[PDB]
Formats: sequence, structure tokens, C-alpha cells
Amino acid sequence: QCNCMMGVFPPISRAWLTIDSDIFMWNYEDGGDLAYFDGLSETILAVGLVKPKAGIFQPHVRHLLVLATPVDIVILGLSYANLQTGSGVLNDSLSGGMQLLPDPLYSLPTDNTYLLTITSTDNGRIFLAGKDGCLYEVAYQAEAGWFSQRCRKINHSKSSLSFLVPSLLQFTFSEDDPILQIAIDNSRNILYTRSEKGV
Amino acid sequence: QLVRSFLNIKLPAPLPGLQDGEVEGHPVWALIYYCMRCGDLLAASQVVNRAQHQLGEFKTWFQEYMNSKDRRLSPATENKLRLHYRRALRNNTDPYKRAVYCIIGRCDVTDNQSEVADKTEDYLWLKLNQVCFDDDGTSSPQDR
Amino acid sequence: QMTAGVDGHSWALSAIDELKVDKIITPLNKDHIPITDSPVVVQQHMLPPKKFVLLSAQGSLMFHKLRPVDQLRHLLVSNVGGDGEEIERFFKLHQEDQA
Amino acid sequence: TPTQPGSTPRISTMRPLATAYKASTSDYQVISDRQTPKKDESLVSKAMEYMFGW
Amino acid sequence: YKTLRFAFRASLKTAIYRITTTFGEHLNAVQASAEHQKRLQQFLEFKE
Amino acid sequence: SRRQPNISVMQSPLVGVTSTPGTGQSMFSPASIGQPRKTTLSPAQLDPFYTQGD
Amino acid sequence: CSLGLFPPPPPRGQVTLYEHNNELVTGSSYLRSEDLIAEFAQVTNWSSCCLRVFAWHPHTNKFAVALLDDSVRVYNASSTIVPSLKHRLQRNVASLAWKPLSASVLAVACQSCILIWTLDPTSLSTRPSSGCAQVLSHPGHTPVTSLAWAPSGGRLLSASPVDAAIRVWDVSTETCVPLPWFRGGGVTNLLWSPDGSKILATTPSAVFRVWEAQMWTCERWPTLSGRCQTGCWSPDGSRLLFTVLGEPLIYSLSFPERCGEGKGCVGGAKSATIVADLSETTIQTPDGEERLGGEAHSMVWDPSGERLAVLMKGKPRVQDGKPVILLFRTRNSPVFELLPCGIIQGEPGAQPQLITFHPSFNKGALLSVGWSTGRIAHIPLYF
Amino acid sequence: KLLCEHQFTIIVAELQKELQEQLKITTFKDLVIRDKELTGALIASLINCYIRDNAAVDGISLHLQDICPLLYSTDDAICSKANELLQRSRQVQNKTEKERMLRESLKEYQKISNQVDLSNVCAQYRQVRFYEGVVELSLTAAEKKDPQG
Repeated sequence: QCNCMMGVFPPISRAWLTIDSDIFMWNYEDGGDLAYFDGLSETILAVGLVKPKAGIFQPHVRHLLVLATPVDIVILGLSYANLQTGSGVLNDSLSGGMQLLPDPLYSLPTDNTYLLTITSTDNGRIFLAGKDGCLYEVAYQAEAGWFSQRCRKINHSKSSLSFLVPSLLQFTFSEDDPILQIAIDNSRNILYTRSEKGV
Repeated sequence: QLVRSFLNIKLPAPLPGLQDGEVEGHPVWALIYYCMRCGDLLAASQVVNRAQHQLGEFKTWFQEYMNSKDRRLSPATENKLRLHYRRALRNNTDPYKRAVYCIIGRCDVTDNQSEVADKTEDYLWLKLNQVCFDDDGTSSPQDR
Repeated sequence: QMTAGVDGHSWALSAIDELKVDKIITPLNKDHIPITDSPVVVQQHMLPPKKFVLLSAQGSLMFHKLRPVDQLRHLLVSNVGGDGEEIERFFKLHQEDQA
Repeated sequence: TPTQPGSTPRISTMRPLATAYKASTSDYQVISDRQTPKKDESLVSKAMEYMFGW
Repeated sequence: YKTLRFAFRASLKTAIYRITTTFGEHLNAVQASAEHQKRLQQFLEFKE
Repeated sequence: SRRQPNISVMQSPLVGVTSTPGTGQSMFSPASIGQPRKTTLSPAQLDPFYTQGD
Repeated sequence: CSLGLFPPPPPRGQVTLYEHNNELVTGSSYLRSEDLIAEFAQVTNWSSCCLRVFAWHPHTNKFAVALLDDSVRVYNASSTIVPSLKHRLQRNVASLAWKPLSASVLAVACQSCILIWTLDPTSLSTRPSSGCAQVLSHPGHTPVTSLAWAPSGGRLLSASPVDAAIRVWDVSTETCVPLPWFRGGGVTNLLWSPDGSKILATTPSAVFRVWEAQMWTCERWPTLSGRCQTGCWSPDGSRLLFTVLGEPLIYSLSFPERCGEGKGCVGGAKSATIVADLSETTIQTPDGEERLGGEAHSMVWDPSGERLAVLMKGKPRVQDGKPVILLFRTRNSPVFELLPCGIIQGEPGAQPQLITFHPSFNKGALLSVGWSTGRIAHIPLYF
Repeated sequence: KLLCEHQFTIIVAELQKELQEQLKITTFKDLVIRDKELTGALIASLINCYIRDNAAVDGISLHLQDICPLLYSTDDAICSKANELLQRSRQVQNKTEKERMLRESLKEYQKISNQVDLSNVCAQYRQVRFYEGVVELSLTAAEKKDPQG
């Protein structure tokens, strides 16, 4: 009816498609293990696979799936069927049929900032691209700390003193330059972004 | 445990040709044979239970042989074993796997198992287990 | 340089994951191993033809980058043997030692 | 102009990707939540079970 | 201490019955005297 | 007839503990071979054509 | 789980004969002290039923039956001779419990005492002597409603709704050890876990108490609307199922194992979970709407932990207030599930008065059902 | 590869320490082109694990030959079997068995007798009172030094 987005995640042997609110995944080499998720009620605007921070999840949660809508940022756990700890078997594909958890491991509201790209580092820091020229990050942990939520969103484009600037001076000299792409250098610990207007 | 300890003296190296694998570091058919040669069908039955996944129907035939008074299969299983042995085991690379069948199925009286039986007591013991007293005319005279 | 036709708009384009061979950096050779990786003609035994996937509205388009050894394997098959002028061109392209 | 594809019959191969796992495991280590009958942990009920004991 | 002798006779029968109820028919492989095997069967068959 | 067995546990190995307080050897760092244009330039030097400094 | 997931009850005149392939195969046939026993008896109409109690022996094809005349009868698959137990103190029998690790010992709960019968397992006389009946009693522990032996055979428990202390008995030293708590009511029912490490004790009040068989500690459960009516342990003792009078709900409470030293604490999770609802549903049948739902009066689990039988009692708006047997298929690992299996039904006009499983049936499970006709049925479940 | 599979760090800890430090400074091309004593000592340590912890050396002695197209890796393996039997003879209390295993140990040394430390072997025979093998092996170690007279 309104939206379509299609892509690849190599490190799981699956492609993905979204249709309006819903997401579908299958193996790109055969058409096999076709499976879907219905746990939403709002349009998907961005999708991303994540390599998890160690010790925060259980050993069956090898990957995370991240989704974003106009209103929320949903995080689900990805797992694999019946990979038993034997030996004397060869390397022949991720055919241990893939499973999401039905429980959202975390969710986090958008600010009403529409999000347009999701990615992560080799150390499991999740980064998201906002329409408002913003880089964002999911600063997640395991426990509930006395002054630290289990999960939260942070913005890296809006400098920490920006609340001292009257927004009437922002809505007169700013014009949406959406971050359409993030790229990450885990070989030097550097992050890069590219906007619509090519900044 | 005595037989597994005796195998560290009589089989101090793995022989190329033995079949169906090992238990605790020792060949399944040698562990069965020397438990039977020392009369302990319960010790042999421990090997047959431990190696069930390779032995298959040999566990059910060994348990038939364990539950007659006289170390006998029925004519309805001894002649299954004769028809298996004469197709798959007579010319086998494991001589313990021969000898244990030549005993339990009273077959190939024409073979002395001399890759296992070096001595006159083992020749007597082999042939005495192969004895019948019974005029079952379903037996071929070359096994009798 | 090469081109190929694709049926439908390229909804996606990706590589598939690199096998990389660990550099055995020891107290002896630590100053003598390049931080950069060798070019594919140096690693085309231990590494397979580098794998890729495109998606259109029709499905997956699966392919690989060919190594100089897969280019040689193609010419040995197209000339049905170890001789023919295309193999004699390959030896003039890479030079005789690298060929 | 391109030609359009056709369809009319339908079957099924697709499965759910999320397995309907009937164990509330959101908290992993401790289990159970806002609901249900509950364990007598409190100091006031335990002071009651020395003074009055309803 | 006056009734403790009935406890010893009661616990000994429960101790023998415990072992017959965990090993069951595997006890037929256990080397024992013929009168002890004849009693062990009576503790498998629930006759005591 | 009692063939001198270990009683139950008797052993006395000469290698017991031993210990080594420390050890080391010369580091192998040769200034290449054939010495093209000679071995040193802008560090504290050894082999320039300027054989001076102090 | 919920009643809206069960298959339909069998058509009006058929009887359930057995379970096979997970399907239920059918065919055409196979207060004063006394009102206080009737309030807390395991039998749905103890005051008018011919049959007051049934109990299997914990290892053998022997069973005991208490009748309306305060006989206890004993039956055995290898005896046509049926002993008739009648003592001078045997009155208003409320419970029966065989001793584990013994061929030959049965406990009986009476209005004025406990009777421990000794029965010669080879020489089952039609009426054994009144010397073969050891009497246990304590001032104030009357009537006795329930009896529970420890799995190890060395200890017996008894309950009385009048008495604010469970009585532990050593039947061999003839000692009595009350376990007094500090208010709440007396004791209605008692259930050991199969490990012999835990004990459930229920009361006339909206409180139950779980106990520890090592240090004899007590853990209290007071956030209930009504009384805990019934319950059952899992075969491993790691889970306790229970139901609340006025609530159509099967609760479950978990107890993780003692991977740790140095304290007697009973050790349950901080709350229960809800696992099945028994609310007032319709099911469609060839015979019209049937209506199902009510209150779970008894629950019994198989020794294998794969079949839970639930004796529901309808409200007086649903099947005239008749009792019904629900059969669930259970799983205990990695998750606890209650799946439906079906509805167990008897002779046209019979009502289920009691249910229990056989403890040693080498072919899946075997459900004993006591009917209002005075008939006993034995329904095998093949798995 | 065989040293990695036989738990490596054990076999390297059996070495003399002078070799344990040399092993860190020899490059693979030095070990392949120039060395012999690190490779011989690693084989000797792998075999001393078998002799000490009492596996039969015969199976590892044969595996060391398949991995060689044709090389010296034979007389060290025979000497290792001769030594296995000699060190077992020291613990063996059945006299018949001890004289049997000595009349087996002797036959392994009687193959390789041109390359045997006859002083050490005939001292190690004195340490078991096997003066028979002191006569025999010392003749089989002269006989093959001058096979022409």
C-alpha cells in the first residue's frame, strides 16, 4: 500500500524484504527457509542486523534484528536451530533453521525523528541515521543501573549545550539534510556518514 | 576389567583389520571374545550393551544366546546367523568377529580361528562350543 | 573492466563475507609482515573467488570476482587443453613467472 | 514496454520467523512478574506471625 | 529407645526394598548364596 | 617373595621442583646483507662516510 | 491453556475406553466432625457416595477401597480373596495411604484415630484380626482428614482442620511430633513431593504453607482470594500445581534445586504462574452446544509427568453442576506446558466421584475412576 | 601438526630449557634448512610422553614414517622401541616377562647397532643385570663396523 524496502545480510545467509508494517527473510542462495514477523502496527522505515555485545545476551542469541518506525525502535534476538557441540562435521552452510525470539529484548521511541539507516561496530555499538541530519546510538547494557537505564538512545550531531539555543533560531537557518548512510571502520575505530545533499 | 587389562598385554598395538570399533581404548570383538573365553557372558554382555549402536541385531542374538540354559540360539536364529556369516563374515578382516560368530552360530567347523586360537585348550573350547547332540535335519552337515 | 545486464532495478547490492588468512606475526617477523594484505595473485590458492549478491524485483543475482587462476581455468576450458593462443596471451599478460 | 506476469492459484511454504515460546524469559535469571499469588517475604507479615498471625 | 528395636526391623526391610526397587531385575545377575537369592526374589515380588 | 613394592605410595623423583630463576639470549637484528650504500644514516650511526660526531 | 482448546466431549451415550496415538477411543460400554470431613474429602459427594476413598499400592497391582459402611476392602490382581478391614474405632473414613518400600502396611484416617493395618501379603484372610491394627491418636487431632507417607517409608503425616499443627508420626518408634505454627487455621490436605524434600499443607483459610523435610522450615502463601482446594507435585518435585476455591485457575509454582549450601529455606520462586483457565466456555458438538467450566476439585499427575487428570466441578448454570474429567498432556522441560488431550466420560447417568493414576503401569499410564454408580473403571493411556 | 595434536605445550615442556628458548628464536626456514636438534628433540619428547605415560610407542613410530617420503626417521624410532622395552623391564616383576622383554629390547638394538650408544645401553643393561645383552649387542656393534674382517 505505502512502502517497500529490500536488502541483504551476508553474515547470516539471508536476504530481507519489508512491506508496509511487516518483515520477511529467506536464504539468498536458494529461496529457502522463508520466514516472516508480524509483531508491529506501524510502517518500517529502517532495518539493521547487529553483532551483539558479549555477556549481555544468552549464547543462542548470536545476532540481533533492529527495526525502526515513525514512533519506535524495536530490538529482537536472532538464533539458530539444533547446532549441537559435536565434532567430525564439515562447514556446509547455516542450515540450522533461523529463529527470532517473540519478546522484544528492548524498544526505544524516535523523538518523532524518522530514521533511515541502521548499522553496528564489530564491538556491538548500534548506530542509526536520522532525517534531522543526526547520527544516533543505542547505548545499551544488561542491568538496570541506579542512574543508567538497561537500554537508551543517544544523539551525536546535537552538541550538549544546544538546549541553550532558542529553537526560533534553528527553524530559520536549518533545512533537513537527511543522513542516508553510515559507514564504520572497525580496523581504525572511525565512523563516517553521508547526507542527501552530499555532506 | 580383567579382560580389558589383559588386552594391554596381548594387544599393545592396534591391529589393521579389526571392525565395528572400540570401548575404553580396546576392540569390541576382542573384549567380547576374551570375556566369553573366561566364561563371563555378563562381562561380554556389558561390551554388547556399550557397543549396541554398531552391533545392531548381534545384541538381540547375543541376548537370545544368553537366555537359553545351554548357550544356544533357536533354529530360527542360529540359521539366520549361518546365512549372515556365510555372506558377510567368513572372509572378514576381524578374526575375533569370525570366532565369536563361529561359536554362537555353530558354523564353519572347517575353520580353527587360528588367528585367535594358538593352543590346544582354545581348539578344544572352540570345537566343544560348536558341538550338537540333536538330530535337527535343518542343519547342513558341513556345520554339524 | 567488464559489464553485464541485470533484469530489474537493483533493489540491493552486497559482497559476501571475506575469508582472511591470519598473519603469523611473531617476535622475529613482526617488522617484516605488511599491515596491508597481498593482492589476489599472491593469495589465490588459500582464498576462493570473492563472492557477491545483487537483488532485483525478480530475486537474487549470485556471482563472484574471478581470480587470475579462475581466468586461467576458463582459458584452459575454452581452448580444451594446455595450448591455444589465448593461454599464450595469458602468459604475455601476467608475464611467464606469474603465469 | 515490458509484459506483466500472471497468477491465479495459491499454496504455502512460508513459516513464522518468531517461534511462539511459552516461557516469560524477559528477565532470564529470576522469572515472574506483576501478576499472581505470591511468597510471604515481608517484615510486617512476619512481625504479624510473631504478634497476631492472620 | 524402648521401641527402637521395631524401628531397626522396619528400616532394614525398607533398606532391602529400596535396593530391590532401584536395581530390579539387574539383581538376578548378582552373585549371592541360593538362600539369599531366594529371599531377594521375595523382596522383588513384594512378599515381606 | 615380597618383591620390594612401593608399600602403597612411595616415589622419590630427582627432577622434583628443580626451578630456573631466569634465562635469555642475544636478539637477532642484522643490518641486512651486501650493505648497499652502507648501513646507517640519521640515528646515532656506525657506518656513514662521515665517521664523526662527538 | 484454556477450555476453548479442548476437543468435544464424546456423543451422549458413549464411554471413553482408553487413550492411543493421543486420541481418546470410545465405545458403548466397559460443622460437626462428619460435615467437616464432607467439606475437605477428596470425593465430590463423600456423604452420599458408596465409595469414600480409593488408593493404589505404590509398587504392586494391589488397591484399597473405603466404603460407606466404614469397611476398607483390599483387592489384588493375584487374589480372588478380598480382606474386609473393620476395627471398633474405624468410623467416617476420610483418607487411605499405603506405606512405600513395604508389601504389607496400610494407613487409614478415622473420626477418632489413625489405624495402621498390617496385612500378610501371601495369606490375605477375608477378615484379619483386630491385633493386626496399630492405633495412633493425639488429644485434639480429630477428625483426621488426610494422610501422607514420606517416599522413603520411614515417616507418616496426618491432617486435621481443628488442629494448628501437622502431626509427624514414626509408626515404628510410635512417636508423635506436632509442627505448630502461629495462627491461621488447622490442616485440610497434605502432599509430599516425590524427592521427599518438600510438603504442601493446605488450610480452611486463604493461606497455604509449604514445608522442608530436611530442616522442617515453613514458607507461607497468603495472597489468595479463597482456600487452596487441591494441588499436585511434578515427578521431579521441581513444580507444584494448585487451584483456589472461587477461581477457575490452575496455578504453577517452581522450586529450583539447591545448587548452594548452608540454609534450610523451602526455596520457591517469588510468585506462581497461571497455566490453564477453566472459565465458562461453549464447545460445539453433534448434540448441540455443550457448556464447560467451573472449579477444579481434584488434580492428579501420572508418574511419567506426561498426563495430568483434572476433576472439574461445574457451577449450577453449566451441565446442572455435574463433575467432569479433563485430560491434559503435560511437558516439564525445557518449558512447563499444559496441552489439552480430551474429556473422559462414563456410563449415561454416572458422575465422576474420584480420580487417581496407577504408580507402576509399564505401558504409558492407567487412570482409576470411581463413579456414582459405585463402579470403578481403569482407563489405560497408551504412550 | 602431529605435535599440535599431541597437546604441544606438554611436549615442549619436556625439552631441556636451552632448547625451550632456542625454539623461540629459530625461524621456520632455519628449522627447515639448518636445524636437526630441535626436530630430533621434539620427536624424542613426543616419544618420552608415550614411554612415561605408558602408551605403546609402535603406533606413533609408524605415524612418524607415513609423514616422510623416505628419510632417516626409522633408527631413532627403533632405538625408541628398544628403550621402551628396556624401561618397562625395570618395573616388570615377573622374571620370565623381564627376560622376554630384554630378549626383545636387545633385538631392536641388534638392528641399528652401528649407531647405538653402546656404553650407555650396556650400562643400562648392567642396571637390570642383563649381562647376556652386554655380550650379544657389543659383538653385533663390532661385526657391522668391520663386516669385511
